[PDB]
Amino acid sequence: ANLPNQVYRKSVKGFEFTLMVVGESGLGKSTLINSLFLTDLYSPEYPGPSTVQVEQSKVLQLLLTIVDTPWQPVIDYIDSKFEDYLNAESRNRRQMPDNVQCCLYFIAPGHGLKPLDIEFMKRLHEKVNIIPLIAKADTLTPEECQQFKKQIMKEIQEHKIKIYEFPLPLAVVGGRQYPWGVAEVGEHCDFTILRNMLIRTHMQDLKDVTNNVHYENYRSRKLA
Amino acid sequence: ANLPNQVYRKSVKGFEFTLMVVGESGLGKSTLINSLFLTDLYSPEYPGPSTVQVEQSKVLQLLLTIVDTPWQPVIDYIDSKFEDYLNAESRNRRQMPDNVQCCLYFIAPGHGLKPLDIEFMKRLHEKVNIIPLIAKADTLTPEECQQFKKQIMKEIQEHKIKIYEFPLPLAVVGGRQYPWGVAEVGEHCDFTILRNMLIRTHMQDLKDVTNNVHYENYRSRKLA
Amino acid sequence: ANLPNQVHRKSVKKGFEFTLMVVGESGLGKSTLINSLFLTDLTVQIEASTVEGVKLRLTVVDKTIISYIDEQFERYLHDESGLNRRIIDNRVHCCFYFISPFGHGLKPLDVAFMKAIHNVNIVPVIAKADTLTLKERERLKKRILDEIEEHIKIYHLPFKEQTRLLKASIPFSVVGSNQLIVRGRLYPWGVVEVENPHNDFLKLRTMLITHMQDLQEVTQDLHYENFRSERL
Amino acid sequence: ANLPNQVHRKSVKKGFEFTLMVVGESGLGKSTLINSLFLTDLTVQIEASTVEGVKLRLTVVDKTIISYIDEQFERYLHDESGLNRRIIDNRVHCCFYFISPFGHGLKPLDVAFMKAIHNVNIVPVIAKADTLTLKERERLKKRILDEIEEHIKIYHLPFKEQTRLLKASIPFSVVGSNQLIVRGRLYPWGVVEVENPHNDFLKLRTMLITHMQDLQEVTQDLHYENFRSERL
Amino acid sequence: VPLAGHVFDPDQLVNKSVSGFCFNILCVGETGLGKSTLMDTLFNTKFTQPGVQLQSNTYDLQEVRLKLTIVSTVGFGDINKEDSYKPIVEFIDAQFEAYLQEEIRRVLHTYHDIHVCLYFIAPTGKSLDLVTMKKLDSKVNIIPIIAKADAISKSELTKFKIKITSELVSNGVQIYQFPVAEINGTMNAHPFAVIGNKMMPWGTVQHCDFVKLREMLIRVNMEDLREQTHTRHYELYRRCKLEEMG
Amino acid sequence: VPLAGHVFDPDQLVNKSVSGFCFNILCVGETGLGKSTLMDTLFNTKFTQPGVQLQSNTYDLQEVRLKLTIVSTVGFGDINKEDSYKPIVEFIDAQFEAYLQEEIRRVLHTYHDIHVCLYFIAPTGKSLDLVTMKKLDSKVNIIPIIAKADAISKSELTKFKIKITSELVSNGVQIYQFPVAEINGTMNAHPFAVIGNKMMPWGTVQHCDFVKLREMLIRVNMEDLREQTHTRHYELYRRCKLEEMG
Ligand SMILES: Nc1nc2c(ncn2[C@@H]2O[C@H](COP(=O)(O)OP(=O)(O)OP(=O)(O)O)[C@@H](O)[C@H]2O)c(=O)[nH]1
Ligand SMILES: Nc1nc2c(ncn2[C@@H]2O[C@H](COP(=O)(O)OP(=O)(O)OP(=O)(O)O)[C@@H](O)[C@H]2O)c(=O)[nH]1
Ligand SMILES: Nc1nc2c(ncn2[C@@H]2O[C@H](COP(=O)(O)OP(=O)(O)O)[C@@H](O)[C@H]2O)c(=O)[nH]1
Ligand SMILES: Nc1nc2c(ncn2[C@@H]2O[C@H](COP(=O)(O)OP(=O)(O)O)[C@@H](O)[C@H]2O)c(=O)[nH]1
Ligand SMILES: Nc1nc2c(ncn2[C@@H]2O[C@H](COP(=O)(O)OP(=O)(O)O)[C@@H](O)[C@H]2O)c(=O)[nH]1
Ligand SMILES: Nc1nc2c(ncn2[C@@H]2O[C@H](COP(=O)(O)OP(=O)(O)O)[C@@H](O)[C@H]2O)c(=O)[nH]1
Repeated sequence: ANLPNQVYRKSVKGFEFTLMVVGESGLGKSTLINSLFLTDLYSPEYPGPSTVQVEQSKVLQLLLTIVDTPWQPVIDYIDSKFEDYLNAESRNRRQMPDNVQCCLYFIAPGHGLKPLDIEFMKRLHEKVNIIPLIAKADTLTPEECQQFKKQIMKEIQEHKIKIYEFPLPLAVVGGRQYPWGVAEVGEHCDFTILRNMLIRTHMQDLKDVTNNVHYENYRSRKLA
Repeated sequence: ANLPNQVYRKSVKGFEFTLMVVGESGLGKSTLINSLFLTDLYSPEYPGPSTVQVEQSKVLQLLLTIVDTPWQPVIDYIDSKFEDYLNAESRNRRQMPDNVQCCLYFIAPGHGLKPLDIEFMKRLHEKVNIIPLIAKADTLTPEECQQFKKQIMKEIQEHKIKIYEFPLPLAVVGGRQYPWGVAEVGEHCDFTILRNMLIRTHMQDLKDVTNNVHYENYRSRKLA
Repeated sequence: ANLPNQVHRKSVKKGFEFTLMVVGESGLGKSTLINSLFLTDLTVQIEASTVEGVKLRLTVVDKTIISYIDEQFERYLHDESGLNRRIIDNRVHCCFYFISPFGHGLKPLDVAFMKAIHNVNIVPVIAKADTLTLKERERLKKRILDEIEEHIKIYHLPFKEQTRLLKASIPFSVVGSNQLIVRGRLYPWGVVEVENPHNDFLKLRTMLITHMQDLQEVTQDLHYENFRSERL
Repeated sequence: ANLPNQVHRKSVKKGFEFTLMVVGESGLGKSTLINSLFLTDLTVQIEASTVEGVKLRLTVVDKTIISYIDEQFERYLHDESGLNRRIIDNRVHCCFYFISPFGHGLKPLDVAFMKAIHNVNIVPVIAKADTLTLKERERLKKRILDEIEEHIKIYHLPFKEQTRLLKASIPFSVVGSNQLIVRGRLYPWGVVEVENPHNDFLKLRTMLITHMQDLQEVTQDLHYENFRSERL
Repeated sequence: VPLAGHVFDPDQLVNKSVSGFCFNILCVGETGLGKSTLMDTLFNTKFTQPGVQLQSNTYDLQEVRLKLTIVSTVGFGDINKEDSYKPIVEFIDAQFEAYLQEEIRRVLHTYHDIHVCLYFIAPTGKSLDLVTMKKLDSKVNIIPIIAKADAISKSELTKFKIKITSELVSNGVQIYQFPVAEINGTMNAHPFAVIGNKMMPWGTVQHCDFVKLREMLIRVNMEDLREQTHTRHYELYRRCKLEEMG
Repeated sequence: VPLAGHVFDPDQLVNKSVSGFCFNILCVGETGLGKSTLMDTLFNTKFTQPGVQLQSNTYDLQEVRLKLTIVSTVGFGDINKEDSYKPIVEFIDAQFEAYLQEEIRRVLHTYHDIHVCLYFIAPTGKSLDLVTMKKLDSKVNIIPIIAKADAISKSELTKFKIKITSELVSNGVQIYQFPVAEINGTMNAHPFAVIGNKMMPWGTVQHCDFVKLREMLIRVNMEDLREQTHTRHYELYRRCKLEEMG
């Protein structure tokens, strides 16, 4: 009797992950890229009509892909991600990456749910796991923060979009400080939550279901 | 080594013997029969014209035969003795007696030899052994006895008759005694001589030659 | 009277001859065991060699083989008629046959060897039971024995107990060293002796010397009737 | 190794058989001698009887006889071809032959007996030499021996001196008592012993036990060639 | 590329607690070198006639837990059992989970998906095994093992291990070993060989080459052969077979 | 008759000094029971091949003296020697002195005129002799004698003498004995049997039935058989033969 599967962790040796942002890009997606990641790359978010996607693997190493591009194209980007590699599946095929597709999407005001916020999510629902947050959220009094929380979640319960979960939403403080007072990360910001549950502690599920749901979305679909 | 032949004398158990007298019978043949023999038989010498022959065996036993009969007949008696028994010889014949033929003959005077004394001897010569004696020989002065001794022996040497011998002659005193003197047996008489050499001491030869000479006289004769 | 005395010395000039013919799964020290049964040494091959004294004609397997025995029960019986005689047999004075040490029952191969071989003269045997426990050892003794039983003919062993003892542990399990330390097999776990029980090595050494009178059966039994099948 | 031991006991079950066939001028205590050679007792006749142990088939003369041996070398060799075997021989394991004690040379009768008998197995012998002096005894030993010589075949006797001694006084002169006072013959002139020398009685008693392996010649020699004359 | 930028907050540990967890071992070997006696002795608990027969079990274990098929399987003698039997399981185990996986997915539901064979050879001084192991060169995951270890001296385990190795490569076969790896890498080369109750000839029974096969085989390099097995025999299993349909 | 008259002066003694004096003995017997060894031993001084042979001697002795022929004669074996040989001497000895004695006389010149045979028989427990002795029943003077006397015990000389006598009369034969004769007459019946140097098995050699045959045979009844012999065999010899001419 010696049964360890501490083999299983000696094992990776990698682990790797693709991680999608939509947004209105004035305000702190490219912060949450470099800040969620505690890290500095420049020159990621400026576009022509109409999309911008960096992989890095750094180490401690992940391939952390973020895509972030400023309906159809990120749909038809991401199936054509998705049909690519389970096109690799049918082949003699040697062991090719890469697969996570989930959203980090902003829409961030605030009083209601943002009309293209509405649409972007609805269709996209299947094709990754959607995590939505709320940005520049020193924007809001939180007695006011009460409102965007309730009204959008009511919002999506009504217009009936799926998200992620793992077993709110998540309001994203771009720490950083002002003329009168400084605002922290938090708590303060509920932006630790999106570090804790995003970062290490449910990260596996969102790829595995990313791979599992909408891989088998995309081919159990197109096998028909 | 034990070689005796004192068997040979245990043997006879008889012995037997035939013993012939001629004579002028006045004078003491029948004395010399009974006296030579120291013995008494009567009635032996009286005859008719012309023979008298006794056997006895007495014992101490011989068959002592004397013949005494008063030329041809005593010749033709004695061959017909002699041819009888070697007529027995030729026969299967069982052991028959009897055979001695020798003479005791007297002729007894004395001065010369007695003419029929002469003849009796001459022919008879072969056919027994002849012993001659001289009888009543108290008859003679022996200075005179000298004469009959010499003249007869000369006598027979001349007229050439055979006798016996065994290796004189023999003058036969019929003891007996006279008016003046007695005459003895002897010596005295030379009549012991005729006891000694007659009786025991040459007796065997005279039979054996009697048997041998004139047996083989009588048949070696008549075998021719 | 005496003649057992003057019988006895009489092999003194003459004695004696064994041929035996080994089969068994090579493997398991037929030739290592034999030499130390023998205190000497070495599709078939042949062994003739001699010692203080006796002659060995002794054949190893390395069923072509049933020719060669009846080739030999031929040549026996060729000369026996009979004209002329010095002369020889290579008769199979016995055979051995060797099951495994391990893994249990007795082998279909052993069976149909052991059926059709059997007129000559088997001692079946077990090599290398310093594999085998006495709890294993006895286990194969009998289920061999019964295996004999659904069937058989190896040779039933014609001093009261010296016989009646050897026979009831048939069959007997045996390791030849010819190495030593007292012969003679080497374990750093532990050490393993010849000629003890321990080892049923000597039951066979001492049995098979004792009788050698498959001399006598092989001569009465197996060639008499190889006349009596084969003439007749 | 050992087998002379286990050879030895092996006649223990089985041992052993002698037939011998007596000739000799009756006369001279063939049957009185044999019994005391045997410590037991009795135109030919037959003797089969047994003792602590061994079997006797033993034929006396009382030349018709040369049928009966080759009648027996027949019946040996009838069965040997060979079908079937329990079974028996009456082979002539030896014969004896007996010259006189007295009067000198060896008899024309003995000769032409002893010539034409000779494939089987004689011991010639002398009975009743408490007739005979040692000055007589030796006298017949040799002029017998030479008489053998102008010729012959009786059996030349295949413990160093125990052999080489017995053999040089061949042949040996012998009286059986079975009476006694210590066996066992009675003289008022003097007394006469068995088993001394004295008597060469025991040379034969002890010789003829010793070897009994006309067993072996009669079987090798006389019937082998009675095949080899008679088959061929 | 240069993903090489500079920076606080495991993901590997996450896929640890991907706790459900499965394995197949098959031994093949003659009736009866203790393949079963191997298996209970390995996991310390209890589990001659004609033609090629394979025998089927699976059982389950703890400390945090795992669901494990063991087969062993048996063979004897008069001699092409060995092409036939293991293609029985192994190909056809092995096309199967292809064959789920052509079609609906992913239910995390197999063993013989084949994972290891021990071929156990026996010990002394062979040919049925050579073809058995070269025909079973195919593979499944074949680890190479020597039975009733208390039949040899150590002077012969010197001798018969390191001869029987030449054999592996004489006609050379595929094998297993592992690539870290001093002690993974010592122990592959260290042909291995294998031996009851306590406590603590005349035979007293355990040091012995029992553990070495215990601790690598069962402890250490542990799913490497799981993924070799899904890498290898899924892989020649489909690619040959897709060679053959397509 | 009665020659029986009464009376001084041997004649028997006269024919004693018939001193010249003669005898023949023959023994017949197999080669070689000591017939010669008998003869010198009797008179104490020295004298296997085919057909019947008779051997001839004569010699002379003293103390007062005597001229004595001894023959002995020999025989053996493959069996009508015995009719032939002794008719050789004995008839033809015996007609001879007839044949002088037909013709001239009386020369006192013979032996074999045949006088005695000893037939010597030998000793133990026979047929050649029976016909030999009954054919030689004829006779000459046959005295009946048993050789190498030191071959028997006295318990057997009891036994074999007095059995072998029954034999003499079984087919009964003519014999000798004598008729005086207590001691002549004891000794005839007392089949007799017979044994060297001095002085005074392991054998020391003389009491023994040697003398008895010495002293009667040679001492005592001594010419009885001389005259029996001239009575008997002259007598059947001529009377048969004169039967035959005349
Ligand atoms: N001395 C010794 N005995 C052993 C050894 N290994 C196994 N055995 C014995 O051999 C027997 C093996 O029987 P199993 O355990 O049924 O072997 P198996 O592989 O199941 O055989 P099959 O069922 O026929 O395929 C056991 O009873 C053990 O007692 C060993 O290494 N040394
Ligand atoms: N022990 C013993 N030996 C005897 C006896 N009688 C004779 N012998 C021996 O036997 C031998 C007899 O030989 P011969 O004296 O020549 O006998 P034979 O009658 O002349 O024999 P042939 O000349 O052949 O007719 C002698 O040498 C004696 O030693 C006897 O009574 N006892
Ligand atoms: N006051 C305040 N400013 C922020 C916060 N987050 C981001 N910003 C600023 O607003 C800008 C948002 O643009 P950016 O993060 O680059 O998003 P992009 O347009 O997609 O590149 C950044 O330049 C930040 O300097 C926040 O929480 N509070
Ligand atoms: N004087 C004498 N007388 C004798 C002598 N011899 C015999 N006589 C007698 O003479 C007689 C002779 O006759 P005798 O003898 O009878 O012979 P015979 O005639 O033949 O009978 C006898 O009677 C005698 O008495 C003798 O010597 N002297
Ligand atoms: N421990 C042990 N080893 C054995 C025994 N018998 C044989 N062996 C080993 O097995 C080998 C026998 O090989 P070999 O005699 O050539 O096999 P064979 O040709 O079938 O006789 C030897 O090297 C021994 O080391 C045994 O009883 N005990
Ligand atoms: N003194 C003596 N007598 C013997 C000897 N051998 C035999 N005898 C005698 O001879 C007789 C033998 O007769 P028997 O055995 O019937 O003769 P077979 O039929 O020829 O054997 C016995 O009665 C013995 O008394 C011997 O060596 N010495």
